[PDB]
Amino acid sequence: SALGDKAYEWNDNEMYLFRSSVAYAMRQYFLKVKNQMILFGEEDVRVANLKPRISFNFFVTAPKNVSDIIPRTEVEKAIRMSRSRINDAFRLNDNS
Amino acid sequence: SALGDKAYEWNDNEMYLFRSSVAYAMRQYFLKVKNQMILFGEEDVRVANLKPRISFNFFVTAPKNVSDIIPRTEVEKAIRMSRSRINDAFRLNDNSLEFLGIQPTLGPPNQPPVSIWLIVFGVVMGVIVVGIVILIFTGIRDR
Amino acid sequence: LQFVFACTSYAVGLGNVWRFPYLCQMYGGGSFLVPYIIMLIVEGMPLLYLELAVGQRMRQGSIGAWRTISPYLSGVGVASVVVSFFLSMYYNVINAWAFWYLFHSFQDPLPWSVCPLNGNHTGYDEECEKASSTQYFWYRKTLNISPSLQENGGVQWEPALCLLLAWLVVYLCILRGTESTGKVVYFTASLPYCVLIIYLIRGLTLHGATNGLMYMFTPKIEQLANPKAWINAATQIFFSLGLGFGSLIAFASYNEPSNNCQKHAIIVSLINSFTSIFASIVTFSIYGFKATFNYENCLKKVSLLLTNTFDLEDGFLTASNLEQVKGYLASAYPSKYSEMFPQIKNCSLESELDTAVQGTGLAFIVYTEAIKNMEVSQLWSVLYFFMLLMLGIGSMLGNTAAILTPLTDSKIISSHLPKEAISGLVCLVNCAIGMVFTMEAGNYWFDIFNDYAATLSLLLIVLVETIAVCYVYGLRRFESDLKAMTGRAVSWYWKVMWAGVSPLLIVSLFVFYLSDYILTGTLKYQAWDASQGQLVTKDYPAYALAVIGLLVASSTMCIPLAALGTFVQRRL
Amino acid sequence: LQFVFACTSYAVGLGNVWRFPYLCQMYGGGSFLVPYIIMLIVEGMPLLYLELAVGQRMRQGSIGAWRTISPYLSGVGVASVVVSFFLSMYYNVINAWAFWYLFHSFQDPLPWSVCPLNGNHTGYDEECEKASSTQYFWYRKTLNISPSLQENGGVQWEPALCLLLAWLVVYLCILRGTESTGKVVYFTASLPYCVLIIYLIRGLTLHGATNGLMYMFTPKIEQLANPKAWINAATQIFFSLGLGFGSLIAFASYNEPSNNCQKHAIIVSLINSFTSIFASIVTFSIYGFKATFNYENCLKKVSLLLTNTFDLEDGFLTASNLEQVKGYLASAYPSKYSEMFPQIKNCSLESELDTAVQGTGLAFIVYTEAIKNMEVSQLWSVLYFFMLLMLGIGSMLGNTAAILTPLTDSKIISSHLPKEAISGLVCLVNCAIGMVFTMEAGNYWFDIFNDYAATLSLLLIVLVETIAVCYVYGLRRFESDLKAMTGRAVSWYWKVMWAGVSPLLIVSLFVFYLSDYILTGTLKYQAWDASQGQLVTKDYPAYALAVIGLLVASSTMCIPLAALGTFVQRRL
Ligand SMILES: *[C@@H]1O[C@H](CO)[C@@H](O[C@@H]2O[C@H](CO)[C@@H](O)[C@H](O)[C@H]2NC(C)=O)[C@H](O)[C@H]1NC(C)=O
Ligand SMILES: *[C@@H]1O[C@H](CO)[C@@H](O[C@@H]2O[C@H](CO)[C@@H](O)[C@H](O)[C@H]2NC(C)=O)[C@H](O)[C@H]1NC(C)=O
Ligand SMILES: *[C@@H]1O[C@H](CO)[C@@H](O[C@@H]2O[C@H](CO)[C@@H](O)[C@H](O)[C@H]2NC(C)=O)[C@H](O)[C@H]1NC(C)=O
Ligand SMILES: *[C@@H]1O[C@H](CO)[C@@H](O[C@@H]2O[C@H](CO)[C@@H](O)[C@H](O)[C@H]2NC(C)=O)[C@H](O)[C@H]1NC(C)=O
Ligand SMILES: Cc1ccsc1C(=CCCN1CCC[C@@H](C(=O)O)C1)c1sccc1C
Ligand SMILES: Cc1ccsc1C(=CCCN1CCC[C@@H](C(=O)O)C1)c1sccc1C
Ligand SMILES: *[C@@H]1O[C@H](CO)[C@@H](O)[C@H](O)[C@H]1NC(C)=O
Ligand SMILES: *[C@@H]1O[C@H](CO)[C@@H](O)[C@H](O)[C@H]1NC(C)=O
Repeated sequence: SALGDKAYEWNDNEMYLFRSSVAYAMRQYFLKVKNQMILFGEEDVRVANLKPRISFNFFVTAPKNVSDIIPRTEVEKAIRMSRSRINDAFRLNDNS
Repeated sequence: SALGDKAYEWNDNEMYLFRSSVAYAMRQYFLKVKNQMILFGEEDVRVANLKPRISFNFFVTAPKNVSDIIPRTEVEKAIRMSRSRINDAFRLNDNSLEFLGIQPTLGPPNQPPVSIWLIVFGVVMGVIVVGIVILIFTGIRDR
Repeated sequence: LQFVFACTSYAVGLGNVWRFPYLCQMYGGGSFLVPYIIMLIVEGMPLLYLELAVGQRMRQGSIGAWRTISPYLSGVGVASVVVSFFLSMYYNVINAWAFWYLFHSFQDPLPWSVCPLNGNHTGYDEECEKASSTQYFWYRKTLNISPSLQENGGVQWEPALCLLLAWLVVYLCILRGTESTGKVVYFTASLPYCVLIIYLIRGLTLHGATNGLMYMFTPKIEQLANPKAWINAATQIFFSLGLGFGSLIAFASYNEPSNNCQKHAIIVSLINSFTSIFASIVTFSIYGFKATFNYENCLKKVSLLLTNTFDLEDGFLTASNLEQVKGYLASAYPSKYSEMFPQIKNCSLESELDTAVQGTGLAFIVYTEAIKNMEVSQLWSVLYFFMLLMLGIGSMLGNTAAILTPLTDSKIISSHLPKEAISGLVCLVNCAIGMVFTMEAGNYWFDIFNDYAATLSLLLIVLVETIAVCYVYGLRRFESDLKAMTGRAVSWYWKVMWAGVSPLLIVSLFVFYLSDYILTGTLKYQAWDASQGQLVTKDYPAYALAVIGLLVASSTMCIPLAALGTFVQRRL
Repeated sequence: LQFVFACTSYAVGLGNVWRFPYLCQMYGGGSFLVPYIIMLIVEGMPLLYLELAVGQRMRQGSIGAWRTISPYLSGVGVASVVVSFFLSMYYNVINAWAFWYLFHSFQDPLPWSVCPLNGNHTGYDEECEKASSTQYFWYRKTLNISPSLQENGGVQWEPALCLLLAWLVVYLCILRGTESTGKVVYFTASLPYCVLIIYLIRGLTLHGATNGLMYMFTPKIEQLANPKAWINAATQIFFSLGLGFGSLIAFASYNEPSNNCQKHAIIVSLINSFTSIFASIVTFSIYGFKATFNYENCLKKVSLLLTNTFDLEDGFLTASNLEQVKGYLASAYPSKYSEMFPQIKNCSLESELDTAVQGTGLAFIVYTEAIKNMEVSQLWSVLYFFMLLMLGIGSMLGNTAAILTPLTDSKIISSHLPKEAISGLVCLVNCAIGMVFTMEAGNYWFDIFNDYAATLSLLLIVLVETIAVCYVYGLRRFESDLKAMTGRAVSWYWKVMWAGVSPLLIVSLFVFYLSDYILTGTLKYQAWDASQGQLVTKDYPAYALAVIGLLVASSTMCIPLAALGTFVQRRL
């Protein structure tokens, strides 16, 4: 829809890049708001229900604590802050 | 130089993003060229000599093998392939992300297919000769 | 009414816009305006109006006027004719260049806007880094100027054929003879100014344009010391007014012998000076903008080099604090700083401004610069090139009307030859002799024919005319406060120039010119020097001196020949 | 020569550009083109030429002509004057709207190009996804049309204004009286066509334009059945040519009594038809483009909804394979497919094309659509609006000349009243009575004054005129094939169309129209229905029927009044 042509194939590397970007956004939110240093990693972003539509569910946990789940509201706020920086990473325009 | 204003401050998270992007580029090169499956990680991109100019040396190793250093030429090829995808990640335009050994060049501009000046001068010279001939003929006819 | 003024506008030409700004730039700007004002207020008016009066009263050509005054005085018209023909050959090349630029102004993106890439396809040409895109286009794309005058190459293909096209255009305009009109002249006189307003607006709306204004306005002291400015200004004003060519006299003879010629002269001079000043303003605004841009680029390059070397934080090193940072860095690391010093450059705003673009084709390499940052470049480019073309065509039409008229009375040859055939032969001969400005080194020949010792015999022609008027045949027996000049402005105080100080004025700067010629004993011409990208000075060869000497002699020795030609008949 | 054609080009008006395409769209397009031609050859030409000849031969005003023929035929001119007045009141509002659009065409970015956002600031207004930006601008920003005629609101501010400013412009144009000219007519006639070429070019460069042309050319069967298309085409051609107004006759009087009036009539009719056809081409191209775009959006929305619902790969589901994928998905998961079936829509190109934009202001909402996708919208917008304004001004000048003439002869009042005061009083009276068209539901009243019971008496005027001609006063006692009228049109078979078929044709469609009027027993006016974004039909109220009946009766009973007046003379 966005690129029309020259669209890169969505392989595992794209998912890795997406997870790293999400972790970067979470780090930025926890640094510039709560004044805390949390070292998130790409393994802290759990993904599920991968679809050919490139649609999936995801969530974020503590750096090394499986039994700790970040509440959805804070993740939503972080995504709100860093959506502009996420968009150009994949050449998308907030409509795709 | 690139953004001028609204430039984000360079903190550790930017370095993390850069390392992840480099690992992604290396994965792409090792997948789409040599047909091998290598799981690079951000911890396999060693960096050193950080300066306020945002200048630093770096290199890449094997997934879990310290004594294995990827030779420089393959890294150069991977960067050459994925520079376009790296540049827009940080909103740079290849003028503020020089790699000191990789110069960009793609697309020789060759616009003119017909040399418009030649055909324009041709039509003008044709019209001027026909005009001068018809005028001299009219003058002769008018004695 | 307004029709008289619209008709009188025709006095503007391709010397006020093409040639005046180049001279103004060449001699410092502000130091060049005041001699122009003096020469206009003391020299142009008396000679112009006296001529006009002579043309009105004599009712005949300049040759017949010379016969009326003195058989010895014959030949001045012949010298003026030769001067006009010499002017015409190198004049038409300006129209040729205008045609070339107009034809090339149809491509997109426009040329002289981007630079050809190097053979590596990894960067731009080093010549473009040295000389800007406009300079590269005007020196290598359209002229291919040789490094030195001594070196010469074969004739080129585009300039020759374009010159031919312009010459046939001139020939057609002569043959049609559809010059008489009364309504389109309004449009032809209004187009130049209305075209110039757009460029004035764009020049004034750009950053740094005011620096050009201070440069061209503020006079200097050292520049005024040189005498060559005075002779150059006198030649410029003579060329612009056109006196001494024998064309005015004609016109005046054409019109009815009852008109206030003095009002015509003053209204011509005022509009000429005003148009010249307006054009100088418009050009120098863009020139100052370009100089400021180059100075900023110099500062940016130096800043980038320093930042890369010393790894200073970006943006911290600004233009204002350059000296403090330089001193602090020299203190911090004196050894490597001293080693790097020779590699360091220093921006110089003043030297850059007074010498940024120079040479004959200044107006071509400035406005094209302005073209490269238009909203729609092609439109205004076409309008400006069309205005230049029409002005050049009008000027060519003139000096032709000037050349043809004396040869028209030659019934001895015209008895078996129609005037059209003679005009065509003259046009072809002049086109052929103008071919010498189309090789890789013809540009230097063109500057010699236009600037260096060019049309200087006009000064001696005017001097001879005024001394002839000052004799007993003038204001003592003939033109002695007669009623025939409409009974007004009869023997007023204006004589104190045209019968008084003006002759001396002619020799006052001539003596300075000849004194400097022998004192210096050296002449320098500008060379392109593509190896660096800036013009340099070189010495003229001996044969150049010989050819310029014979050129001035050809118009100098005419009167002594007529003296003997009359004395031989007087003997019997 | 060319001046004759330039003068006859004043036959063009707003009945060719603003009203013809609206009617063409209203009645199916192609099915409306063919009757017009049949009503062009047999109806307009003979009646127009006969009138013109009668006006030329009579050499006096229409009222005096009627008195000369018989006291029985007196009064028809009064009905014509009343008809012209009623036309003018609702005609000036078009100029008012054009002024409004021109005034609003100065902003940047232009309106009707982007849509105002919702009160949440997150999305667009729901009205915009219902109706496009141009439709929203024309229906809510500049009209604020009420949902129904029964609903009423206060008189608005901006329309009344535009109407007042336009009316004072018209009054000034009347007072100056600078109608006589022979040089500007070239420009006033060249502007319309030259402006239309640019829009034709743009329409041809837009995707999907061919479908609009095919729609406008291909006739239909269902539309041709109704007689209302025929009567509306007859009214359209009558209004465009101007029969029954009494202005042509008056023109003739000034015209020199030596000219082939048949040549004039054919040369005006052909020009009018050609201009109308050209305008219809230009409008329907853009209309087809808009319809195609809406159809594509309809397809895209359904495709996106299906892809999101069933998680199909993007780009895989195309328009070509839509039906196959629909059937396959219905087969695969019938339950939830049937559940969400009501959310599916079918994109019907034909039904979207025949009903895409409708109503009176079609020409306003189409060209503006063609404006928002131009490189420099403001330029062509200004040219188009200025052309519309000047054409409306000329038409209003003609109407004012028609209305003013009968009141001029009233010496009883003009003895102590200047003509300027009478003209001003008439202008203000017409403006005040036309204030109703500036009120919130006034658009319905405007459509009433334009379509229903509007200018229907014109056919009756034509019928009584040709009946009077068919009597002894035509071809039998007066104008009996006399040689006085240049010896032409003397008992030619041309007389046949104005003595044969046409008088029968006046009543041929009348009976058909009144047959359906009573048989159907229903009548619908279109309304905006902002809740959905599409026009819907509603029934006229009783008082609307009463008012249109009174309006038609006001022009109907004029003849019986004259009959009663002359009955006393008839009896004795
Ligand atoms: C990992 O996360 C869990 C839950 O966030 C932490 O458990 C907290 O501490 C005790 C442990 O039973 C509970 O009573 C608290 O309710 C827990 N807090 C919350 C918000 O649920 C656990 O301590 C964490 N472990 C580490 C090593 O960080
Ligand atoms: C890590 O990379 C080094 C470098 O290749 C590997 O060391 C080599 O081991 C092979 C046999 O496996 C020897 O033939 C080479 O002589 C070794 N070095 C060289 C020069 O390649 C090492 O095996 C890799 N893996 C680990 C766990 O260290
Ligand atoms: C830049 O720095 C200064 C300013 O021009 C130059 O230093 C000059 O060095 C010359 C040669 O010894 C001295 O004669 C001058 O006195 C120094 N300063 C001046 C006033 O010029 C230096 O050469 C410049 N670097 C360049 C031009 O490359
Ligand atoms: C146009 O789209 C409508 C959508 O309603 C379709 O109408 C359906 O008609 C079928 C039978 O032909 C019914 O079984 C459905 O209940 C209707 N759709 C609904 C209400 O869900 C129709 O398929 C399309 N074509 C026409 C001519 O209407
Ligand atoms: C000033 C004036 C007053 C009445 S005429 C007249 C013109 C003489 C100078 C114009 N050119 C003379 C040659 C150079 C040319 C240029 O540099 O462009 C200008 C003449 S002379 C014959 C016709 C006309 C208009
Ligand atoms: C056709 C013709 C031939 C000679 S005149 C003339 C014109 C009559 C119709 C024009 N309008 C009549 C009213 C409506 C208007 C419009 O819809 O725009 C057009 C007249 S009548 C008085 C002046 C002119 C030019
Ligand atoms: C370009 O020319 C050759 C080909 O790449 C190369 O060796 C040389 O270094 C380059 N020099 C430039 C930049 O002109
Ligand atoms: C927008 O604002 C209106 C008015 O308060 C409100 O009714 C509606 O729910 C809002 N819609 C949103 C939040 O998009």
